[PDB]
Amino acid sequence: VQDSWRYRIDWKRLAVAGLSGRWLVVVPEDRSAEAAPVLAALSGAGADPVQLDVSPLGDRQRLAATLGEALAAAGGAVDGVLSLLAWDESAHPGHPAPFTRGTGATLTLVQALEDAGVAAPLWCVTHGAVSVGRADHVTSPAQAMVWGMGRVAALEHPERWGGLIDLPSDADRAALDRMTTVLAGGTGEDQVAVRASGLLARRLVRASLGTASPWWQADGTVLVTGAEEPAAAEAARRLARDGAGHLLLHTTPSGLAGLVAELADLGATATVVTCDLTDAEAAARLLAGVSDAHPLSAVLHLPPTVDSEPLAATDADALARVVTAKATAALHLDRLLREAARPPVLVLFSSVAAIWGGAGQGAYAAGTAFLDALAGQHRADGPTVTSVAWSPWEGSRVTEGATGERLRRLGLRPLAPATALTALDTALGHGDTAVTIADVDWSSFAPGFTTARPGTLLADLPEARRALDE
Repeated sequence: VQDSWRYRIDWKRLAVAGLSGRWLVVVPEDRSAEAAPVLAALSGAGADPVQLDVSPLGDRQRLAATLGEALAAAGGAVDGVLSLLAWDESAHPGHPAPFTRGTGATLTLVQALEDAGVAAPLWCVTHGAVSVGRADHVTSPAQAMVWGMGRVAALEHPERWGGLIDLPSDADRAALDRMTTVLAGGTGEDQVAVRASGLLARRLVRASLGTASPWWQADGTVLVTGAEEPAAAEAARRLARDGAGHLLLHTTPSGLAGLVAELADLGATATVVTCDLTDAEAAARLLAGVSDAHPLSAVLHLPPTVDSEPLAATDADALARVVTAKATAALHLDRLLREAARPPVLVLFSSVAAIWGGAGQGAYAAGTAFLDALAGQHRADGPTVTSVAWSPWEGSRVTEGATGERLRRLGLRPLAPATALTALDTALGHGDTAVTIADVDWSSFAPGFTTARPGTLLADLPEARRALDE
Protein backbone atom coordinates (compact mmCIF):
# COMPACT_ATOMS: atom_id res chain seq x y z
CA VAL A 1 0.00 0.00 0.00
CA GLN A 2 2.27 2.64 1.59
CA ASP A 3 1.59 2.16 5.28
CA SER A 4 3.82 -0.84 4.66
CA TRP A 5 6.52 1.59 3.39
CA ARG A 6 7.21 3.11 6.87
CA TYR A 7 10.46 2.08 8.69
CA ARG A 8 12.54 3.68 11.35
CA ILE A 9 15.78 3.21 13.20
CA ASP A 10 15.55 1.66 16.70
CA TRP A 11 18.39 0.98 19.19
CA LYS A 12 18.12 -2.42 20.83
CA ARG A 13 19.48 -2.70 24.41
CA LEU A 14 22.06 -5.55 24.51
CA ALA A 15 22.24 -8.13 27.39
CA VAL A 16 25.23 -7.75 29.80
CA ALA A 17 27.92 -10.34 28.71
CA GLY A 18 38.82 -9.53 26.40
CA LEU A 19 41.22 -7.62 24.16
CA SER A 20 44.70 -8.69 23.05
CA GLY A 21 47.59 -7.79 20.76
CA ARG A 22 48.60 -4.59 19.03
CA TRP A 23 45.88 -1.91 18.54
CA LEU A 24 46.72 1.13 16.46
CA VAL A 25 44.93 4.22 17.69
CA VAL A 26 44.68 6.86 15.07
CA VAL A 27 44.35 10.30 16.68
CA PRO A 28 44.20 13.69 14.96
CA GLU A 29 47.55 15.50 15.65
CA ASP A 30 46.66 18.51 17.82
CA ARG A 31 44.30 16.24 19.81
CA SER A 32 46.86 14.04 21.71
CA ALA A 33 45.59 15.07 25.11
CA GLU A 34 42.36 13.06 24.53
CA ALA A 35 43.20 9.53 23.60
CA ALA A 36 45.17 9.30 26.80
CA PRO A 37 42.18 7.71 28.52
CA VAL A 38 41.33 5.80 25.26
CA LEU A 39 44.75 3.98 25.48
CA ALA A 40 44.35 3.46 29.20
CA ALA A 41 41.02 1.67 28.57
CA LEU A 42 42.46 -0.46 25.80
CA SER A 43 45.53 -1.26 27.95
CA GLY A 44 43.28 -1.96 30.94
CA ALA A 45 41.20 -4.12 28.57
CA GLY A 46 44.38 -6.12 27.85
CA ALA A 47 45.41 -4.74 24.43
CA ASP A 48 48.87 -3.28 23.65
CA PRO A 49 47.79 0.17 22.28
CA VAL A 50 49.98 2.25 19.96
CA GLN A 51 49.04 5.87 19.28
CA LEU A 52 49.54 7.18 15.80
CA ASP A 53 49.12 10.93 15.67
CA VAL A 54 48.27 12.12 12.16
CA SER A 55 47.73 15.52 10.39
CA PRO A 56 44.08 15.40 9.35
CA LEU A 57 45.01 17.58 6.32
CA GLY A 58 47.71 15.09 5.31
CA ASP A 59 47.99 13.10 2.09
CA ARG A 60 46.84 9.50 1.75
CA GLN A 61 50.38 8.44 0.80
CA ARG A 62 51.79 10.04 4.00
CA LEU A 63 49.23 8.16 6.14
CA ALA A 64 49.90 4.83 4.35
CA ALA A 65 53.70 5.28 5.03
CA THR A 66 52.84 5.99 8.63
CA LEU A 67 50.68 2.86 8.82
CA GLY A 68 53.19 0.59 6.91
CA GLU A 69 55.88 1.80 9.33
CA ALA A 70 53.64 0.95 12.29
CA LEU A 71 52.74 -2.43 10.79
CA ALA A 72 56.42 -3.22 10.11
CA ALA A 73 57.06 -2.39 13.81
CA ALA A 74 54.44 -4.94 14.99
CA GLY A 75 56.02 -7.75 12.86
CA GLY A 76 53.55 -7.45 9.99
CA ALA A 77 50.30 -7.91 11.90
CA VAL A 78 48.10 -5.97 14.23
CA ASP A 79 44.85 -6.92 15.94
CA GLY A 80 42.72 -3.85 15.26
CA VAL A 81 42.57 -0.22 14.27
CA LEU A 82 40.58 2.36 16.29
CA SER A 83 40.11 5.68 14.55
CA LEU A 84 39.50 8.73 16.73
CA LEU A 85 39.65 10.93 13.54
CA ALA A 86 35.96 11.90 13.65
CA TRP A 87 36.67 13.90 16.84
CA ASP A 88 38.30 16.50 14.70
CA GLU A 89 35.41 18.89 14.09
CA SER A 90 37.58 21.67 12.74
CA ALA A 91 36.84 23.42 9.45
CA HIS A 92 38.64 22.27 6.35
CA PRO A 93 40.30 25.11 4.32
CA GLY A 94 38.85 24.09 0.98
CA HIS A 95 35.24 23.61 2.10
CA PRO A 96 32.20 25.05 3.99
CA ALA A 97 30.56 23.44 7.05
CA PRO A 98 29.36 20.79 7.89
CA PHE A 99 32.22 18.92 6.19
CA THR A 100 35.02 18.74 8.85
CA ARG A 101 38.70 17.72 8.74
CA GLY A 102 37.69 14.54 10.60
CA THR A 103 35.25 13.67 7.78
CA GLY A 104 38.06 13.87 5.11
CA ALA A 105 40.67 12.25 7.38
CA THR A 106 38.42 9.22 8.09
CA LEU A 107 37.94 8.66 4.37
CA THR A 108 41.69 8.99 3.92
CA LEU A 109 42.31 6.40 6.58
CA VAL A 110 39.98 3.80 4.97
CA GLN A 111 41.95 4.19 1.75
CA ALA A 112 45.43 4.32 3.31
CA LEU A 113 44.88 1.16 5.45
CA GLU A 114 44.51 -0.80 2.18
CA ASP A 115 47.59 1.00 0.67
CA ALA A 116 49.63 -0.07 3.70
CA GLY A 117 48.20 -3.68 3.62
CA VAL A 118 46.72 -3.55 7.18
CA ALA A 119 44.27 -6.43 7.17
CA ALA A 120 43.03 -5.86 10.76
CA PRO A 121 39.44 -4.58 11.34
CA LEU A 122 38.96 -0.81 11.44
CA TRP A 123 36.68 0.60 14.16
CA CYS A 124 35.56 4.31 13.98
CA VAL A 125 34.55 5.93 17.22
CA THR A 126 32.31 8.99 17.42
CA HIS A 127 30.68 10.93 20.35
CA GLY A 128 27.25 12.60 20.16
CA ALA A 129 26.65 11.28 16.62
CA VAL A 130 23.39 9.24 17.06
CA SER A 131 20.29 9.45 19.28
CA VAL A 132 19.20 6.14 20.93
CA GLY A 133 15.88 7.59 21.91
CA ARG A 134 13.77 10.07 23.71
CA ALA A 135 16.12 11.87 25.99
CA ASP A 136 19.34 11.36 24.07
CA HIS A 137 20.09 14.29 21.69
CA VAL A 138 22.54 14.34 18.81
CA THR A 139 25.25 16.89 19.78
CA SER A 140 27.50 16.30 16.67
CA PRO A 141 25.55 15.94 13.48
CA ALA A 142 28.83 16.23 11.66
CA GLN A 143 30.14 12.98 13.22
CA ALA A 144 26.97 11.13 11.99
CA MET A 145 28.54 11.63 8.45
CA VAL A 146 31.18 9.13 9.41
CA TRP A 147 28.39 6.66 10.26
CA GLY A 148 26.81 7.22 6.88
CA MET A 149 30.05 6.66 4.99
CA GLY A 150 31.06 3.80 7.41
CA ARG A 151 28.06 1.64 6.58
CA VAL A 152 29.11 1.98 2.96
CA ALA A 153 32.76 1.05 3.83
CA ALA A 154 31.37 -2.10 5.49
CA LEU A 155 29.73 -3.20 2.22
CA GLU A 156 32.68 -2.21 0.06
CA HIS A 157 35.52 -3.54 2.26
CA PRO A 158 33.79 -6.18 4.30
CA GLU A 159 36.92 -8.18 5.25
CA ARG A 160 38.58 -5.15 6.89
CA TRP A 161 35.67 -3.16 8.43
CA GLY A 162 35.17 -3.64 12.17
CA GLY A 163 32.41 -1.16 12.98
CA LEU A 164 31.10 2.05 14.37
CA ILE A 165 30.79 2.96 18.00
CA ASP A 166 29.28 6.14 19.41
CA LEU A 167 30.37 7.30 22.90
CA PRO A 168 28.14 9.53 24.98
CA SER A 169 28.44 13.22 23.76
CA ASP A 170 30.98 13.75 26.60
CA ALA A 171 31.98 10.19 27.49
CA ASP A 172 33.61 8.87 30.69
CA ARG A 173 35.75 5.89 31.82
CA ALA A 174 32.87 3.39 32.30
CA ALA A 175 31.82 4.27 28.70
CA LEU A 176 35.38 3.59 27.29
CA ASP A 177 35.39 0.27 29.16
CA ARG A 178 32.19 -0.75 27.37
CA MET A 179 33.77 0.40 24.09
CA THR A 180 36.48 -2.24 24.65
CA THR A 181 33.84 -5.02 25.09
CA VAL A 182 32.63 -4.06 21.58
CA LEU A 183 36.14 -4.07 20.07
CA ALA A 184 36.67 -7.55 21.45
CA GLY A 185 34.17 -8.87 18.85
CA GLY A 186 31.97 -10.70 21.36
CA THR A 187 28.77 -8.65 20.73
CA GLY A 188 28.17 -9.82 17.15
CA GLU A 189 27.25 -6.18 16.46
CA ASP A 190 28.92 -3.52 14.20
CA GLN A 191 26.78 -0.40 14.82
CA VAL A 192 26.82 0.24 18.50
CA ALA A 193 25.95 3.04 20.83
CA VAL A 194 27.55 3.20 24.38
CA ARG A 195 25.32 4.83 26.95
CA ALA A 196 25.06 5.15 30.70
CA SER A 197 22.64 2.18 30.48
CA GLY A 198 24.97 -0.23 28.66
CA LEU A 199 25.34 -1.16 24.95
CA LEU A 200 22.69 -0.52 22.24
CA ALA A 201 22.68 -1.86 18.67
CA ARG A 202 21.18 -0.36 15.53
CA ARG A 203 18.11 -1.94 13.92
CA LEU A 204 15.79 -1.02 11.03
CA VAL A 205 12.28 -1.91 12.09
CA ARG A 206 8.73 -1.32 10.81
CA ALA A 207 7.22 1.90 11.97
CA SER A 208 3.58 1.07 11.28
CA LEU A 209 0.60 3.35 12.47
CA GLY A 210 -5.26 7.88 13.88
CA THR A 211 -4.89 11.45 15.19
CA ALA A 212 -3.08 13.65 12.72
CA SER A 213 -2.35 17.31 13.08
CA PRO A 214 -1.80 20.08 10.52
CA TRP A 215 1.77 20.70 9.61
CA TRP A 216 1.23 23.86 7.41
CA GLN A 217 -1.22 26.78 7.72
CA ALA A 218 -3.33 27.90 4.63
CA ASP A 219 -2.47 31.60 5.41
CA GLY A 220 1.26 30.84 5.78
CA THR A 221 3.85 30.48 2.95
CA VAL A 222 5.38 27.11 2.37
CA LEU A 223 8.83 27.08 0.82
CA VAL A 224 9.77 24.35 -1.58
CA THR A 225 13.33 24.10 -2.68
CA GLY A 226 14.85 22.69 -5.80
CA ALA A 227 11.57 23.39 -7.59
CA GLU A 228 13.05 22.93 -11.04
CA GLU A 229 12.99 19.12 -10.20
CA PRO A 230 9.94 16.83 -10.68
CA ALA A 231 9.71 15.74 -7.03
CA ALA A 232 9.56 19.30 -5.87
CA ALA A 233 7.03 20.37 -8.51
CA GLU A 234 4.68 17.52 -7.49
CA ALA A 235 5.06 18.49 -3.83
CA ALA A 236 4.06 22.04 -4.59
CA ARG A 237 1.13 20.82 -6.77
CA ARG A 238 0.05 18.67 -3.86
CA LEU A 239 0.27 21.53 -1.36
CA ALA A 240 -1.89 23.69 -3.61
CA ARG A 241 -4.38 20.92 -4.09
CA ASP A 242 -4.57 20.31 -0.35
CA GLY A 243 -5.37 23.97 0.37
CA ALA A 244 -2.04 25.85 0.79
CA GLY A 245 -2.66 29.50 -0.19
CA HIS A 246 0.98 30.75 -0.59
CA LEU A 247 4.01 29.05 -2.09
CA LEU A 248 7.59 30.20 -2.37
CA LEU A 249 9.48 28.14 -4.93
CA HIS A 250 13.32 28.15 -4.93
CA THR A 251 15.34 26.94 -7.91
CA THR A 252 18.97 26.03 -8.02
CA PRO A 253 21.00 28.44 -10.20
CA SER A 254 21.29 27.28 -13.87
CA GLY A 255 10.25 25.20 -12.56
CA LEU A 256 9.09 28.55 -13.89
CA ALA A 257 6.12 30.48 -15.52
CA GLY A 258 4.09 27.37 -16.55
CA LEU A 259 4.16 26.00 -13.01
CA VAL A 260 3.17 29.32 -11.37
CA ALA A 261 0.19 29.73 -13.69
CA GLU A 262 -0.77 26.07 -12.92
CA LEU A 263 -0.53 26.49 -9.15
CA ALA A 264 -2.74 29.64 -9.35
CA ASP A 265 -5.44 27.42 -11.03
CA LEU A 266 -4.95 24.90 -8.20
CA GLY A 267 -5.48 27.63 -5.66
CA ALA A 268 -2.09 29.01 -4.53
CA THR A 269 -0.20 32.14 -5.31
CA ALA A 270 3.35 31.08 -5.93
CA THR A 271 6.40 33.14 -6.57
CA VAL A 272 9.77 31.86 -7.84
CA VAL A 273 13.21 32.85 -6.49
CA THR A 274 16.71 31.75 -7.57
CA CYS A 275 19.90 31.67 -5.47
CA ASP A 276 22.60 29.43 -4.02
CA LEU A 277 21.23 28.15 -0.70
CA THR A 278 24.79 26.90 0.21
CA ASP A 279 25.50 30.65 0.62
CA ALA A 280 24.10 31.65 4.04
CA GLU A 281 23.63 35.34 2.95
CA ALA A 282 21.37 34.21 0.07
CA ALA A 283 19.41 31.79 2.33
CA ALA A 284 18.99 34.68 4.78
CA ARG A 285 17.70 36.89 1.87
CA LEU A 286 15.26 34.21 0.81
CA LEU A 287 13.74 33.98 4.29
CA ALA A 288 13.61 37.72 4.87
CA GLY A 289 11.63 38.03 1.59
CA VAL A 290 8.64 36.06 3.00
CA SER A 291 5.71 38.40 3.51
CA ASP A 292 4.70 39.21 7.10
CA ALA A 293 1.00 38.84 6.17
CA HIS A 294 1.86 35.21 5.27
CA PRO A 295 4.74 34.11 7.53
CA LEU A 296 6.83 31.04 6.88
CA SER A 297 4.73 27.92 7.88
CA ALA A 298 6.82 25.06 6.46
CA VAL A 299 9.89 24.29 4.40
CA LEU A 300 10.24 21.31 2.00
CA HIS A 301 13.93 21.00 1.35
CA LEU A 302 14.91 18.89 -1.71
CA PRO A 303 18.66 19.12 -2.22
CA PRO A 304 20.08 18.28 -5.61
CA THR A 305 20.95 14.81 -6.62
CA VAL A 306 24.71 14.07 -6.60
CA ASP A 307 26.88 11.40 -8.29
CA SER A 308 28.43 8.62 -6.29
CA GLU A 309 31.86 6.82 -6.53
CA PRO A 310 33.32 3.82 -4.68
CA LEU A 311 35.27 4.94 -1.59
CA ALA A 312 38.59 3.57 -2.99
CA ALA A 313 38.14 5.76 -6.06
CA THR A 314 37.06 9.07 -4.51
CA ASP A 315 39.06 11.58 -2.48
CA ALA A 316 38.49 14.08 0.36
CA ASP A 317 37.61 17.03 -1.91
CA ALA A 318 35.02 15.06 -3.96
CA LEU A 319 33.45 13.73 -0.68
CA ALA A 320 33.40 17.31 0.71
CA ARG A 321 31.64 18.59 -2.41
CA VAL A 322 28.93 15.95 -2.15
CA VAL A 323 28.41 16.76 1.56
CA THR A 324 28.06 20.45 0.58
CA ALA A 325 25.42 19.76 -2.08
CA LYS A 326 23.31 17.61 0.29
CA ALA A 327 23.80 19.25 3.66
CA THR A 328 25.13 22.87 3.70
CA ALA A 329 21.87 24.56 2.73
CA ALA A 330 20.04 22.52 5.37
CA LEU A 331 22.69 23.62 7.84
CA HIS A 332 21.95 27.25 7.09
CA LEU A 333 18.20 26.88 6.99
CA ASP A 334 18.23 25.19 10.42
CA ARG A 335 20.54 27.91 11.84
CA LEU A 336 18.71 31.00 10.42
CA LEU A 337 15.28 29.56 11.35
CA ARG A 338 16.61 28.79 14.84
CA GLU A 339 17.96 32.38 15.03
CA ALA A 340 14.54 33.79 14.03
CA ALA A 341 12.92 32.12 17.09
CA ARG A 342 4.95 29.33 15.79
CA PRO A 343 7.95 27.16 14.73
CA PRO A 344 7.93 26.55 11.03
CA VAL A 345 8.34 22.83 10.12
CA LEU A 346 11.60 22.05 8.31
CA VAL A 347 11.36 18.91 6.29
CA LEU A 348 14.60 17.41 4.90
CA PHE A 349 14.62 14.96 2.02
CA SER A 350 17.23 12.34 2.87
CA SER A 351 17.82 8.87 1.40
CA VAL A 352 17.92 5.21 2.27
CA ALA A 353 21.77 5.58 1.45
CA ALA A 354 22.03 7.15 4.87
CA ILE A 355 19.89 4.47 6.58
CA TRP A 356 21.36 1.20 5.39
CA GLY A 357 24.01 2.24 2.78
CA GLY A 358 24.73 0.87 -0.69
CA ALA A 359 27.93 0.18 -2.59
CA GLY A 360 28.99 3.27 -4.46
CA GLN A 361 26.99 5.63 -2.27
CA GLY A 362 29.64 6.60 0.28
CA ALA A 363 29.59 10.36 -0.23
CA TYR A 364 25.78 10.44 -0.76
CA ALA A 365 25.36 8.63 2.60
CA ALA A 366 27.72 10.96 4.47
CA GLY A 367 25.81 14.12 3.36
CA THR A 368 22.34 12.66 3.78
CA ALA A 369 23.25 11.21 7.22
CA PHE A 370 23.86 14.79 8.27
CA LEU A 371 20.14 15.52 7.52
CA ASP A 372 18.95 12.57 9.59
CA ALA A 373 21.17 13.76 12.45
CA LEU A 374 19.85 17.36 12.38
CA ALA A 375 16.49 15.73 13.06
CA GLY A 376 17.81 14.12 16.22
CA GLN A 377 19.22 17.39 17.79
CA HIS A 378 17.27 19.17 20.56
CA ARG A 379 15.61 22.43 19.53
CA ALA A 380 14.39 24.54 22.40
CA ASP A 381 12.30 26.83 20.22
CA GLY A 382 12.03 25.24 16.76
CA PRO A 383 12.15 24.83 13.89
CA THR A 384 10.74 21.34 14.29
CA VAL A 385 12.95 19.29 11.90
CA THR A 386 11.76 16.06 10.24
CA SER A 387 14.14 14.06 8.09
CA VAL A 388 12.48 11.64 5.71
CA ALA A 389 14.85 9.01 4.19
CA TRP A 390 13.42 7.97 0.82
CA SER A 391 14.03 5.21 -1.55
CA PRO A 392 14.20 6.47 -5.14
CA TRP A 393 11.09 7.94 -6.80
CA GLU A 394 9.81 6.97 -10.25
CA GLY A 395 11.30 8.95 -13.06
CA SER A 396 14.47 9.72 -11.10
CA ARG A 397 17.93 9.08 -12.62
CA VAL A 398 18.87 5.93 -10.59
CA THR A 399 15.68 4.26 -11.65
CA GLU A 400 17.20 4.44 -15.27
CA GLY A 401 17.03 0.71 -15.88
CA ALA A 402 20.87 0.25 -15.82
CA THR A 403 21.46 0.98 -12.11
CA GLY A 404 17.62 0.99 -12.12
CA GLU A 405 17.43 -2.69 -13.05
CA ARG A 406 20.00 -3.41 -10.31
CA LEU A 407 17.76 -1.62 -7.70
CA ARG A 408 14.72 -3.47 -8.90
CA ARG A 409 16.48 -6.79 -8.67
CA LEU A 410 17.50 -5.89 -5.09
CA GLY A 411 13.74 -5.53 -4.56
CA LEU A 412 13.55 -1.69 -4.50
CA ARG A 413 10.42 -0.60 -6.46
CA PRO A 414 10.49 3.11 -7.48
CA LEU A 415 7.96 5.17 -5.56
CA ALA A 416 4.99 6.65 -7.41
CA PRO A 417 5.12 10.43 -6.69
CA ALA A 418 1.48 10.60 -5.63
CA THR A 419 1.78 7.68 -3.18
CA ALA A 420 5.12 8.99 -1.84
CA LEU A 421 3.64 12.43 -1.17
CA THR A 422 0.68 10.87 0.65
CA ALA A 423 3.21 8.90 2.76
CA LEU A 424 5.03 12.20 3.45
CA ASP A 425 1.82 13.89 4.58
CA THR A 426 0.86 10.94 6.91
CA ALA A 427 4.32 11.15 8.54
CA LEU A 428 4.40 14.95 9.03
CA GLY A 429 0.80 14.77 10.16
CA HIS A 430 1.62 12.09 12.69
CA GLY A 431 4.48 14.06 14.26
CA ASP A 432 7.35 11.96 12.79
CA THR A 433 10.81 13.46 13.20
CA ALA A 434 12.88 10.69 11.49
CA VAL A 435 11.14 8.04 9.34
CA THR A 436 12.24 5.92 6.28
CA ILE A 437 9.74 5.59 3.41
CA ALA A 438 10.67 2.82 1.01
CA ASP A 439 8.91 0.08 -1.05
CA VAL A 440 11.12 -2.93 -0.36
CA ASP A 441 10.64 -6.64 -1.22
CA TRP A 442 12.74 -7.92 1.70
CA SER A 443 12.89 -11.46 0.28
CA SER A 444 15.19 -9.94 -2.50
CA PHE A 445 16.72 -7.15 -0.52
CA ALA A 446 17.97 -8.89 2.64
CA PRO A 447 19.93 -11.64 0.76
CA GLY A 448 21.32 -9.01 -1.72
CA PHE A 449 22.33 -6.70 1.21
CA THR A 450 24.16 -9.46 3.14
CA THR A 451 25.79 -11.26 0.21
CA ALA A 452 29.22 -9.68 0.90
CA ARG A 453 28.94 -8.51 4.46
CA PRO A 454 27.04 -10.27 7.32
CA GLY A 455 25.21 -7.92 9.65
CA THR A 456 22.40 -7.53 12.05
CA LEU A 457 20.68 -4.31 10.95
CA LEU A 458 17.67 -6.26 9.61
CA ALA A 459 17.58 -8.88 12.47
CA ASP A 460 14.43 -7.46 13.95
CA LEU A 461 12.44 -6.97 10.75
CA PRO A 462 10.37 -10.18 10.05
CA GLU A 463 10.23 -10.21 6.20
CA ALA A 464 13.95 -9.57 6.10
CA ARG A 465 15.10 -11.89 8.94
CA ARG A 466 13.06 -14.78 7.51
CA ALA A 467 15.07 -14.42 4.25
CA LEU A 468 18.22 -14.80 6.29
CA ASP A 469 20.28 -17.42 8.29
CA GLU A 470 22.66 -17.04 11.30
